Amino acid sequence: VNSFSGYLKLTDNVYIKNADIVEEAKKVKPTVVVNAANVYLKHGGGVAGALNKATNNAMQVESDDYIATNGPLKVGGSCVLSGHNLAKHCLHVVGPNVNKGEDIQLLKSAYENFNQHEVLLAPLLSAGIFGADPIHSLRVCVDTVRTNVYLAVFDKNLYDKLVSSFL
Ligand SMILES: O=C(c1cn[nH]c(=O)c1)N1CC[C@@](CF)(C(=O)O)C1
Repeated sequence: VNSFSGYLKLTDNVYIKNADIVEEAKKVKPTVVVNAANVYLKHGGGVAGALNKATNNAMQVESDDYIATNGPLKVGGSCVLSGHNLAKHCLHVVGPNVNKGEDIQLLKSAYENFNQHEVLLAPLLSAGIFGADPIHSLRVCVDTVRTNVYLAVFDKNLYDKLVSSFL
């Protein structure tokens, strides 16, 4: 038993809700919140900008130190950093950004990072400003992640489309 509430169960291990991931994280304090990161951990917009804003820019400060030490992430890769006031940990995961021409097949590699964590609150990778089809992203998620994932979808309209079209 865990503290996630109001989720629709899609599969044995994948759950989905129309929610703002920032507010969801603030209430649940999950062990892991996933950020839709880029390789530079520049949290300007989308989910990343919103999560970082909710940390009063502490996520960005920590991220800049991480990059200065380690260099950029790989597309499809991840790193674990602090969850600040939102979660114990933040798993920064880099999905491919279609608006940069990145290979969509890397989306499966990105979701594989979730399997290193037993339970996660997450957005749909490569959705939103990353330019992928959220329905494809949901399919890859279900077919790749084996751990328990609670997906927050900010847009009510997209949420309804994702549920109604789910196979
Ligand atoms: O991750 C986010 C997000 C969350 N909060 N603020 C943001 O700008 C972006 N996504 C993924 C797809 C999205 C709609 F395009 C949705 O979830 O409905 C937005």
